[PDB]
Amino acid sequence: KKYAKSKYDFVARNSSELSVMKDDVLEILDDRRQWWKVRNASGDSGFVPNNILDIMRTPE
Amino acid sequence: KKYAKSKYDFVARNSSELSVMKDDVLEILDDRRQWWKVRNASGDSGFVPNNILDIMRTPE
Repeated sequence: KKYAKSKYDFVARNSSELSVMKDDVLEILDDRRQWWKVRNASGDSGFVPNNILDIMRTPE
Repeated sequence: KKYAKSKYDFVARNSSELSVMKDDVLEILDDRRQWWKVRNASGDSGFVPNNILDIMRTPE
């Protein structure tokens, strides 16, 4: 299993965020995958893997 | 304001995840989220920003 040690304190915001403490020892789930906090058209925010998307841009 | 389109679908297993449909346009909260799914020494599970998380590893 994976293990990371919190360097600082982290106050969760939403029920999907885990509030940790400095020196807290966490277990990395989902093979260290990387997620992003997103907001859908509906409004509800959430967590989605960054793996699944392609960025968008508008040349002004 | 950041935006990205979902290349694929993503079914959220639990409740701490955001389900997304193919070709779904999502807004990017912060741009460098890069969140991991971690687990508490209490059993709790959620999302935490990796920049404050130090990977534990065997010495050398």
